[PDB]
Amino acid sequence: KSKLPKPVQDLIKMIFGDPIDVNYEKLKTDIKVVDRDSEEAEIIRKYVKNTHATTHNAYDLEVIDIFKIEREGECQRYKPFKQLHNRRLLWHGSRTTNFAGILSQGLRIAPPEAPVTGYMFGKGIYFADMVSKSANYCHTSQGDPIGLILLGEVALGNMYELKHASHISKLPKGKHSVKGLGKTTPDPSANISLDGVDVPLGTGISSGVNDTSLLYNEYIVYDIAQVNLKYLLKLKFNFK
Ligand SMILES: NC(=O)c1cccc2c(O)c(Cc3ccc(-c4nnn[nH]4)c(F)c3)oc12
Repeated sequence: KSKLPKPVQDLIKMIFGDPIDVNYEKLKTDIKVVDRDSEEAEIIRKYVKNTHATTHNAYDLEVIDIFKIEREGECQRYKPFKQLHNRRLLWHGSRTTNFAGILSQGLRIAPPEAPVTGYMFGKGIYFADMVSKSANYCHTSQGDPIGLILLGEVALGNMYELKHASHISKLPKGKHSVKGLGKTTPDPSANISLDGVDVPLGTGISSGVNDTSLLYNEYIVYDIAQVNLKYLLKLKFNFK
């Protein structure tokens, strides 16, 4: 019998399809249930509510559970970046079958042999500031409507801001990350701070950017150490 809280037990069952507690240990990740009544949960629910894109209208999202996560080794790996400016709490979606690998190994860059199709700024680690842009990568359906999504603190520093696909060979001098500029942005006036990290939970507005290939922002880092995975949400997709 498992000694984990029931929501964590259910998460492990979802991730692994060995005893529950043995599978938990394979993830090398501390997993804590976030209290529904907390400041953290209120912020995260608002981020989900406010940043669902008007063009992603096939479904709406219901948050079932929020977990706080701490990967083994993360404290030391992230330390060089924890003092960089412009650290932002951003979305990353993936198929459920990828999460055992993501939690144990962290987010990784696609290897040389994988196609570059789907990556407009080359192989890196990609995030959104609009929940639905990332939720689309969960590849849920009516028949299979529960997905998992991550929130990471991403150390962006000085962003190399681009509007059209470009597989850059190197970051320019002093730049730490790429930001793809979309036509729509969470309203920047509404940014708040959660534990020293910026949370862009404003409702979507026109960015006023013209001559861009993107409907919505995206953020890319090219060093796996620039990512501090912090929350994992279990989402219900309510298809319309
Ligand atoms: N994942 C996100 O939340 C996210 C947020 C913002 C922008 C993007 C963006 O362009 C991608 C790209 C992507 C995702 C998955 C695969 C894949 N291949 N095989 N299995 N999965 C891939 F080839 C490319 O992901 C994004």
